[PDB]
Amino acid sequence: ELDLPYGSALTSSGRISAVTEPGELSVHYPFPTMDLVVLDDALKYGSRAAKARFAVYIGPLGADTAATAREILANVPTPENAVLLAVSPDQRAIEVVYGADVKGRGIESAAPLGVSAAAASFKEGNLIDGLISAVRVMSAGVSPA
Amino acid sequence: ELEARRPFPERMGPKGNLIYKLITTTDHKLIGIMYCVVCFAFFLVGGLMALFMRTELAMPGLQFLSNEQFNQLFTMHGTVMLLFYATPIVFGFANLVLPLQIGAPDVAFPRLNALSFWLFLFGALIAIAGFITPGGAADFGWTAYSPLTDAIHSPGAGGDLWIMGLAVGGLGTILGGVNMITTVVCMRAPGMTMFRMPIFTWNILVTSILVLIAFPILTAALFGLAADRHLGAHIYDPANGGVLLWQHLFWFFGHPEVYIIALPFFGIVSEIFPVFSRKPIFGYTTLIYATLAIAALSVAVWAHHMYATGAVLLPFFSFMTFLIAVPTGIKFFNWIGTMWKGQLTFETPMLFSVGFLITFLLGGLSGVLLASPPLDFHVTDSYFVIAHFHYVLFGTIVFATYAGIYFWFPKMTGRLLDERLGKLHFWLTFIGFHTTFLVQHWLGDEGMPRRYADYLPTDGFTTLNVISTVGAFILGVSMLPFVWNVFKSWRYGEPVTVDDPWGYGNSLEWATSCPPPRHNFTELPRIRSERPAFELHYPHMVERMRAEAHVG
Amino acid sequence: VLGLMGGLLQINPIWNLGPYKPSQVSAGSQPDFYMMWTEGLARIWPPWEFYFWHHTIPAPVWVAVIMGLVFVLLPAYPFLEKRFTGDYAHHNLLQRPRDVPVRTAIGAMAIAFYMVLTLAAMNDIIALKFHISLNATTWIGRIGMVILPPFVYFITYRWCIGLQRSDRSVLEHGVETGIIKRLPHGAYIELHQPLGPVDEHGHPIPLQYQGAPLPKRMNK
Amino acid sequence: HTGVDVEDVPSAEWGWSHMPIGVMHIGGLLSAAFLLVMMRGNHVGHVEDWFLIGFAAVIVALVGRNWWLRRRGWIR
Amino acid sequence: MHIEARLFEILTAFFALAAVVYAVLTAMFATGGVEWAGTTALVLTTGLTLITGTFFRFVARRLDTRPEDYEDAEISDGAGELGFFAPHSWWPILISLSFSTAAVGAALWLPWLIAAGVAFVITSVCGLVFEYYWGPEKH
Amino acid sequence: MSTALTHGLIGGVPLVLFAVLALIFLTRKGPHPDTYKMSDPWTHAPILWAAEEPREVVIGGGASGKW
Amino acid sequence: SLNRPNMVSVGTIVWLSSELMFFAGLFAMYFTARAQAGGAWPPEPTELNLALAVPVTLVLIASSFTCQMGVFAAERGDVFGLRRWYVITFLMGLFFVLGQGYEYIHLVEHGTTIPGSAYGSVFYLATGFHGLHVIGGLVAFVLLLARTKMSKFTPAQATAAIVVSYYWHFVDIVWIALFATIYFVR
Ligand code: HEA
Ligand code: HEA
Ligand SMILES: [Cu+2]
Ligand SMILES: [Cu+2]
Repeated sequence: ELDLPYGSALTSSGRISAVTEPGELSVHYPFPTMDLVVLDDALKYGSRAAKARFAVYIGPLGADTAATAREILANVPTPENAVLLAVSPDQRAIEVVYGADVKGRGIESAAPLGVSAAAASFKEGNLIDGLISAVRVMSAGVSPA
Repeated sequence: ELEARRPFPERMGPKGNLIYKLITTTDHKLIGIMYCVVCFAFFLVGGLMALFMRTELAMPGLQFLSNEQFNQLFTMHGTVMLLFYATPIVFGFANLVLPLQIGAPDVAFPRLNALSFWLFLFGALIAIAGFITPGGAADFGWTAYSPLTDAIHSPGAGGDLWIMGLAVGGLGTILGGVNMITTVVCMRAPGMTMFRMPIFTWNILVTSILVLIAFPILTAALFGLAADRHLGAHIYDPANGGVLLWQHLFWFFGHPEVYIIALPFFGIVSEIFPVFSRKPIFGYTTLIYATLAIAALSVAVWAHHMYATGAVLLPFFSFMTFLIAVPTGIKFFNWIGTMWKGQLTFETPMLFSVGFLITFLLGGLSGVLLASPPLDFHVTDSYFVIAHFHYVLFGTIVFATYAGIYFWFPKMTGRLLDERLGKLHFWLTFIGFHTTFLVQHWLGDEGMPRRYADYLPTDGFTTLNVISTVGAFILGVSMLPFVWNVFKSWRYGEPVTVDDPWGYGNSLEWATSCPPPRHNFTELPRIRSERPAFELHYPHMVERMRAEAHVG
Repeated sequence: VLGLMGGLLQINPIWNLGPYKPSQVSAGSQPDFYMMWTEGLARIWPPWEFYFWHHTIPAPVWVAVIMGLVFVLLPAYPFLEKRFTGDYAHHNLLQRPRDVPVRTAIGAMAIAFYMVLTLAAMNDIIALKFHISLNATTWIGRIGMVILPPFVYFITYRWCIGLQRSDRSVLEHGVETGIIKRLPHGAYIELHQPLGPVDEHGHPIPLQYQGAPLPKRMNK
Repeated sequence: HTGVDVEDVPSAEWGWSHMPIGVMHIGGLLSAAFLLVMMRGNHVGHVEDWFLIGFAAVIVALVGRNWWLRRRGWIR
Repeated sequence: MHIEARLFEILTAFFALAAVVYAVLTAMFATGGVEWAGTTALVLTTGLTLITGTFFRFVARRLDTRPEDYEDAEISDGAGELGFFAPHSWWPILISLSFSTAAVGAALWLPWLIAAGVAFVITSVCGLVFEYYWGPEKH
Repeated sequence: MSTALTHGLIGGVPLVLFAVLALIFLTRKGPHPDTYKMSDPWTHAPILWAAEEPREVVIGGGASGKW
Repeated sequence: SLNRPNMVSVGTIVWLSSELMFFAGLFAMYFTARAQAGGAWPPEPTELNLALAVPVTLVLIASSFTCQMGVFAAERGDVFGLRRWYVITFLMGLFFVLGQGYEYIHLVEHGTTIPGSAYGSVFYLATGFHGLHVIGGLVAFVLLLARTKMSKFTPAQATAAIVVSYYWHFVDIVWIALFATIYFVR
């Protein structure tokens, strides 16, 4: 039904079986590997200590930014217990969104701290580093319950 | 809409994730990984022995080694390189990719699989642990000829451990061959006929048959030798035909062995060429027939290793070797026709396969020259034979093993090895090999026999030994890029989220997740040819494949 | 059992020896096996002596000191462990060795040290029967005594954690039965067997660990 | 307990499951020192000194690697 | 199972022809007559391939086509239940260690060590064989 | 002949060859894309990353900012 | 799915072929050093007792038929006839082993030893390995009987019975060949 972009096939199950050209990659994140690994480790060890998922979004928010962020949070696995940080570098906009279960655990005192750290580190031009700093601060703020 | 991923996949795995799984596992993927790692460790040990030998061979005179030590060195080098690296790396690759290629969830006997692995490991350790004896390790040749291996001559305890370790490893190999034959015969997808299975699978089948022919007779001969050494058993007594009896039995075992360590690597390059030429394999049934003919002929030439004894029927064996030289040429022509008129790209596996082609061609030419008894009458037991079998052995096992590692690392780990490090590795290996083993032809042509610990300055051949030692040190330093690459790329390194990271792949292993799940498959495609994954990923091509196939 | 082995196996044949005399000796040594670790310590300890004003401290003083240190540290372990861990409660239920990895690794390390000392006591017998040099056996014991116990510790720790993870897998899924299906669209499944209730989708509901062993074979 | 995670050690609340890292670091250093001292008063021969220095260097390298990686954040 | 048996029969034909040719050409034209070693080896190589090909023929002549033997077959044809495949087991490494003990005892001539290794081999093979057949403890 | 020559060649040729081959090969560019600069527009597809660690739609709050 | 040809059967048959190659090695050893011994090649202190070698051969040939009766009983799923026929086969195999050992004792008492001559060497190395294979078969019989005792009878148990059956048949045929080669041809 879809495009199946030149190498993909729909199998006897719903799984797609894609391919890659012999020299190219299959990820294409415009950040260094030792940046992505530090972000992954921060994101994992903050969640393990706060007992809540942490999520990061970098695409556009070409609408009401808060409304778009709250529509985005719906795609996190367990959205009721999750904290999301969305950033638009085109609109220079930052948003943080909460969940129903993660409430009263130390969050309202941590979201502006995280926004402040993220903005402060974006003022130099370090996107991944600002994300890491914000996630560290927020995860150190939140408490398990 | 959106999908939740991670910034980077997990690097290592939780604490306590491997050790107990390693002791209790029964899955062929992990067993093949263990095969590969231990075989490469043994390769490093054998290469260290070879470096010591080269260092002594330069600069006439005995600088730091003794005669006994040099003898132990070439004995153990040959033993390790031939029986602790190549024969088990064959079954490593088999356990890695044969069930995925026939479409099975498992091997036939998963506990016999692990038994074979552990038997290999402990037999190799038993045979190597002769160096800690005051007499040293075995110091007769790798061939262990007739009266030199009794208890009068060679009375130490290293040869005993050698014999028993070889027996244990041979039992492991026999069990592995039985397992592979049964797996290919019984377990097979519900549409895959025997003339739709890959050439690698065909070659593993044939190699297992040869294993079952060759190894039991070596076990019998070794038990006879142990009976002699421990009970005075008159079996290899030269008062009988005991001197030639040993040679006949040993070479009947030993030539099928050098073919056992060649056909799976022929199969490896036969899998690799079509993917990077974007074309079908040229002469599928012809390659199958050539494999079968080589296998049949390989058990009837054994005595071309006995030309200079004056006790063999020369024309029979000479004609048989001249005959066996032909299907290899047919196979070469099929490999050339596969690449002919394609769209060639040269990544690391393709580069290594082309290097294999060149090196093995030169080695096979020197061998077919070696098959003439009047020429062997001069060039036997010299460095010409050493250069020959190093060309053929290196070209097949080293180059095809590296090509297969670079090919199937994504399929077994989910990561990609680096390409610049791989190109550096390849060029270092190529230059070092051709620097170390080319001048040895001339070296042995002017009189210089093999297994010589020392020579004189008034003899010739002193600059050529220096050149060969330079080349050997290049070959030694060529392993650091590869080891660093594997060590870095296992944990870091580009992830693979698709099937078939090398586009245009075949053989049903590129139609599953890149790290395959336990039981290897969540679905199967319709099997109409020997390129089921190709027809699955490119359905607009099946018509154009059936149409223009028999043009020629 | 004791009568059978006291009748069928010869032990301490004193007549093959003679009476003790200060001038004769034999290659025989090695007291009964429960005293062998002291003999091995005396064999592999290096000769470190001290000489100061008209006095002397020989090398076997080290052996005596290590022996007394072991004899002191053995009865003090409960108090040392309760001080370290801070656990002063009453206990009537036992622990499984896999659930206490640090203590299991400590015990494995101590057993490895004891086994090295016990093998070092039969230096000459080992060198004679297994063709190894006497100097080689001495140095092998001397180096193993320091490098083997921590290796055993590391391996024991990881092994206990692996056993725990095996238990957790069996608690999350069912017992693996060994039977494979083919699922007409070409998938291979393994047909687990649950120990408790299942959901509406058929997959078993995960259970909690309770300090008891879990079945791993279907026939048990 | 002083503390490990149940994602690292599943049965962390059933028994002693954590030993500090400084203990192991200084223990490795002391074992290296003992191996080095064990060649004082060298009796004739030097083949065993090579084994001594080899094992001491290997232990020091292991300890240093672990310390470095824990310091730069690639462990824990 | 036609192609497997055909393969083994081709091998049998070649091995038998080579065996008889070598035997005759050494009975004549050779130094001391028949060679008596390569002849025996070739004869029993023929016997090996013959046994295997005969078993395959006899199981094939009393069988109906399997889905892997059959082109134009669908994956839905092989749906069902395959046999039993052993999950995790620790008995192979114990069998290997027992065999290694016996082999060291045979290398260094130590009859007590050979006896201990044989006893260990018996015990570990029994462990392997009885693994999925022991019942619950009867108390 | 000329012990110094022999040892110099055997010890030095491999390292020089290693150095020149490394300078040729390891100084090239890999397939990894270049790091994105905030001065340029965001051209990549949308990115969503999660933690995966806590294992088994009513919003509870939020916050905003403009750098 | 059910892939009707049995898998353990195939594995056993191919391993039996390998063991045939092992005995090929032994036979080559024996046939060499007979072409060297001139004239009366079995030396004078060597005289073969045909009054002991034919009875044990008959007992082994009868073992083959009792084992075939056991597998016939196995194919119709009752365990007790299987147990009876296999106990009989075990007893006959033990009788063969004891006869061989007694003949060895009598042959060493006043003559051939391994270090004595070349004939004694080839003889003992060729027949003692066959004896070890018989002992392996006996151990296999015991293990199979215990496994049939310890659980419910199934087609897997029947397959185990069948594969042990033709292992025993292989051993009997190898003995026939060795006996005909050594005692009659000479
Ligand atoms: C994998 C390893 C391997 C391989 C593939 C081979 C392949 C061959 N070998 Fe070799 N050989 C060894 C490993 C190998 N060998 C070893 C290890 C020893 C000695 C061991 C020891 O003593 O320690 C040895 C020794 C050895 C000897 C005895 C030398 C001596 O001891 O004096 C002989 C002589 O008959 C021989 C012949 C051949 C022949 C005819 C081939 C053929 O397979 C090659 C034919 C293939 C070709 C590539 C031909 C190319 C085809 C075409 C392109 C058409 C060309 C047309 C013509 C020129 C006819 N080998
Ligand atoms: C697959 C088989 C195989 C392989 C791969 C090799 C690899 C090499 N061989 Fe060997 N060789 C044989 C099989 C093989 N050989 C056989 C069968 C004989 C005849 C035996 C007989 O006479 O009995 C022989 C004999 C032989 C001789 C003649 C000895 C004698 O007869 O006098 C020489 C010398 O020129 C030699 C050289 C080399 C070199 C330079 C390599 C290089 O390719 C290898 C260099 C590799 C490395 C240097 C590894 C790197 C080492 C390290 C980095 C050290 C690290 C240390 C540890 C990790 C422990 N070989
Ligand atoms: Cu050859
Ligand atoms: Cu020769």
